[PDB]
Amino acid sequence: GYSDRVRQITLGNSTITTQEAANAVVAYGEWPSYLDDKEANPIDAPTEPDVSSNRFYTLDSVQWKSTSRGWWWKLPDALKDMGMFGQNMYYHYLGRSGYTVHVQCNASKFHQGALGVFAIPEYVMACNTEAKTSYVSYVNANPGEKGGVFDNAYNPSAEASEGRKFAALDYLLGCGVLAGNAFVYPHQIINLRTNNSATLVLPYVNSLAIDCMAKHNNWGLVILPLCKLDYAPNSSTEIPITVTIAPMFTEFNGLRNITVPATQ
Amino acid sequence: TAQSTPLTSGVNSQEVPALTAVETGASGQAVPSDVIETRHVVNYKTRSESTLESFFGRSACVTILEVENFNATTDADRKKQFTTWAITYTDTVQLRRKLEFFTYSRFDLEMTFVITERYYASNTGHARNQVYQLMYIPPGAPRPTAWDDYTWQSSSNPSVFYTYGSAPPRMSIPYVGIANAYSHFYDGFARVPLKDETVDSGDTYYGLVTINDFGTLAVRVVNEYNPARITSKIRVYMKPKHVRCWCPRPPRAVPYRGEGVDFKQDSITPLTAVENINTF
Amino acid sequence: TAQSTPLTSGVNSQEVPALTAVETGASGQAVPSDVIETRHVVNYKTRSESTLESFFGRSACVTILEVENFNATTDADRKKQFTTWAITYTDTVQLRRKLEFFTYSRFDLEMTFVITERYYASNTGHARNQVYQLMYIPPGAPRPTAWDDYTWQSSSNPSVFYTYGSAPPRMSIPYVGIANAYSHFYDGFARVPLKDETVDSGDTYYGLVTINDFGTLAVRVVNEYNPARITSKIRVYMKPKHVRCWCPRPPRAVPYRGEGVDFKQDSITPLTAVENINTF
Amino acid sequence: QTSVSPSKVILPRGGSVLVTCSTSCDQPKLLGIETPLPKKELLLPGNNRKVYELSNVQEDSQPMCYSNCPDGQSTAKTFLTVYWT
Amino acid sequence: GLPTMLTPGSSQFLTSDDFQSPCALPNFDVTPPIHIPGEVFNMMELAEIDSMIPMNSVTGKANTMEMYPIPLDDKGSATPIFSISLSPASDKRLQYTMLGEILNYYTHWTGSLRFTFLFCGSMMATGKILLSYSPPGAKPPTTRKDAMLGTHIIWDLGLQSSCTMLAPWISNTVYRRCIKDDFTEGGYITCFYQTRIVVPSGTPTSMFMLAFVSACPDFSVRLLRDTNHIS
Repeated sequence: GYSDRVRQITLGNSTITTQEAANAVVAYGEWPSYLDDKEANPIDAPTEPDVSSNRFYTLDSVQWKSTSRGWWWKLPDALKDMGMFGQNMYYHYLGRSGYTVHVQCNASKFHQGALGVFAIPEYVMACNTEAKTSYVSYVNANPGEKGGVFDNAYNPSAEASEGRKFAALDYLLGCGVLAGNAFVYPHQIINLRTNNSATLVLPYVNSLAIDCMAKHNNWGLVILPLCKLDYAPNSSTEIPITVTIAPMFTEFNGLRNITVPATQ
Repeated sequence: TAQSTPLTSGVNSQEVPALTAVETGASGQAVPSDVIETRHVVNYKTRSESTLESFFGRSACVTILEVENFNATTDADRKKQFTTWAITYTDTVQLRRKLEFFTYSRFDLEMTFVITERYYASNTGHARNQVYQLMYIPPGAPRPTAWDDYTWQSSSNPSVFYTYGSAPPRMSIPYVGIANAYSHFYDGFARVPLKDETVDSGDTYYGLVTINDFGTLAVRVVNEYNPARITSKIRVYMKPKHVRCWCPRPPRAVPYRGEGVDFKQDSITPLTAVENINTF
Repeated sequence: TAQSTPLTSGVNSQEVPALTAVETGASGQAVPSDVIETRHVVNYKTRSESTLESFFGRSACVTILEVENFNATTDADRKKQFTTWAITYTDTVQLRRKLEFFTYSRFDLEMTFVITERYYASNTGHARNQVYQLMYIPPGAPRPTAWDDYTWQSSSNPSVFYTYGSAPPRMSIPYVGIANAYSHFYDGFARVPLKDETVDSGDTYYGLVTINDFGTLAVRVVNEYNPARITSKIRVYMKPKHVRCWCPRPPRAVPYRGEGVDFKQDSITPLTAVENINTF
Repeated sequence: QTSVSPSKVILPRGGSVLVTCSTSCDQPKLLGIETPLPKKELLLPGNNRKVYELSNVQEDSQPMCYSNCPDGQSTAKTFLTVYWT
Repeated sequence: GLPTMLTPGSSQFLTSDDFQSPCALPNFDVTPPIHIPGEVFNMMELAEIDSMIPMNSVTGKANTMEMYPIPLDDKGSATPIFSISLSPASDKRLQYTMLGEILNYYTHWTGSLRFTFLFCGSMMATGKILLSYSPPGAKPPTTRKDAMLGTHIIWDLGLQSSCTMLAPWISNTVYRRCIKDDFTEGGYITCFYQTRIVVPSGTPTSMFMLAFVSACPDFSVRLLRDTNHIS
């Protein structure tokens, strides 16, 4: 009676239904959970925002053209201004969170294309200057909601001003590894003849037990167009990719006044 | 062992293992007994060398250190008398690439110091046999200013004294990370630049290099100045043992240009273009 | 032990063991108790030294390698700074001849490196004590171009660092053959030249030498250039242990002229002609 | 890695061209010249150096000389022209 | 105190030894471990993951994101869609895959390979594609009546949108080498339009296809060495 293509996911007061889905990837075979008492790093009383922040948040819909080359989001910081998870984050020094990334892109049965949806632990990217090394600013490394785009050309700016940003090169995947090897990460491929949604379940992955979300970006969401979009009547059409992310099993420590980072 | 191969024959049925769907995220799963007819092959071949304890079971080279020993007169000649090296695994490109397969690792480190000498000039006399100090300076202990100051006496810093001509000195350093694993890649800063700071930390370095302080290996020549200038070379080695690793990553393809994950413009082309797609 | 000798006496009967027929392929089978009268000799003599573990139980010499150490200016002087040797047992004529008794063999190999030095010139100063790198390069790892390139750092290649003046370095290499035994003699090519090729592989080498890649032993001097030119000689040794062998063959009679089974024209006459057939 | 000494050859139509192709190695596992032109061999001592004797050169040809050194497959060509009245 | 004798191989530093050593930090209370997800216990856990082959690495499309999609159309030619040797450590289009990078740390490998092919055309584009594996030692297959005689698989297009051509372990040696060697050559692989791919009106004619590579569960390596990508 049941099928693998119809899936409803509910967290808090938010619901995603999908009728042409592929199967869901639990990353590295572990469902996210709270910090156990045998591994706890801080000793303060942890805040568990039970349903106020364990819910789906819908980002901005980027448009996937025929010349679109890729997108990237840093995952505990693309939700920095989303409801109460953006208010649980900056009022606390520590924070761990599991995730349910759901990437939404659909077309007709006459379109074609592929979207490698990745989820990269410690997605450290390269700077866009050759004056200095490991050299990216804070605003350019943490865009938040809008994310960033990749590029099919590496043009390092000789200015140290405009070179403090990610040299988001698509075939080297930012960090100088080939993109055809990126399938060792937890990944799904949106193929516009088979499916229309990619669902990943991401546990908290870090060397520490719990860490500052304001400093440290745990996961990296990556969407690569493997085969470009090609619609035969209108070759320059645009189908939107909408990313909907939920925090899961969040836990925070060290309450204080609000942290407001710089914007420039 | 690895898996054997069962004696199977041909099929004609609705059970189709040759067709998968990699949109679901899982890889291929067909073993060769599925799609063809196979014999029975008892497989005694094991994967014993490919494990992480033997994949990292080599004493790699991480740096080359140079000290000298002569009658120093100027100030640049007094800075050739010792050498302080910040301990890292990124000063070469081969043990680094074997470790950037993995995001997080946990290993007790074993070092060995292979040390050579030479005469600099030809007719400036001779020299006696030499003893070399190698002092592990944790972050906070005073780094040496001159080659014979109060810092080299090492009342609490771990020092080894290698007499030249002996077997190379060896020691094991435990897991000294303050995390529960060494973050090979760290996607974050050291601090948070706040709103309306007069500090203006618009030069905070990205990523990994703002969290790693593993120490300083300061090396002097314990002798005083000989009449003949003795130039030495020291090759610090590392061998990760008791190795555990987590969260695998693709390996480094294009060359490095620093301590980060950066890549230089003139070597962004690792492949060589084939003649056409149909070239065996 | 070997066989004893039974107390037998003379016979007169139809049982005739003295007459065999070597057309059938079997050798002779008469022991001396058959054809004569023998006493009783209890034989305590054993064949313990003639077994294959003791017949190959010597550290033979397989090659002689030369490296130097001086201030290299030209390009030929930079190729004296290191030496890369393709590993084989055929560069001498005595361990080879003991192994070409047998068609196929299976043995863990144990090597030891006995190394000498000398001064080249007389009045060009002196030199410090020296450390020698010996790096085992499997087929595929990059062979060194210069003596101090990226290849010598050996993040995964097995290297040994011999300080000159110590006991000679020793190591055991396992059975690394991709067959189930080392084919001493291989009667076949590496490929099949097809009909109407435009490739024209009419220079494919015969036989053995197109299948053996055992590695490359690259040796440098880890020191920089001393004022005095130090010329070294290195004698790579092999000692087959845990030896098994199959399918015996006649031993080599005439001398060699290469890595194959070839033989030179001026030494096709191994015998010395006797005076006549009746010469004791 | 692979050297062809007669790189620039001028010779009329129909004649013979001596092509010398060797490698920079000591063990040429697989070495040969790729052309559909008739050639027997030329005698040359040495396990490395090598000469093929090409003949009946009619059109402009560019033969490829591979050599299977233990560092990949190598490539060297030669350039030859013809003459007509 | 005790009569000892020094054997050969004393006072050497072997870079692949296994000895004990004095700990320079005695009594270092190490940081207690936590359960980090995704623990790797063996490098052959990474050989069994698919990874795209740069199959379309022709002049102009190499070194960019067009290296991966293989060109297809509706013309139904007799020419091969792609053709590649079976040398997953020394071929110019396989050594940069995730399987190819691990094999360039080793020297000898055995086992069978797994080629999973994703069709990224439209929904209405139906077709059949031949996928073939020929063991070496004959003519390299160019026409369809040469690759049908090997180990092949006829794949159909539709709902289940990923085939799997398996290249079995058919070899004289127990262990092929990780170089371009003549004696341990792997095999010849082609790909033919079985019938052709048919598109209706209002549907693109020129399409693409993605090609993966992984390792079967009888795949194993030996003899660690350095690599030849980095310097």
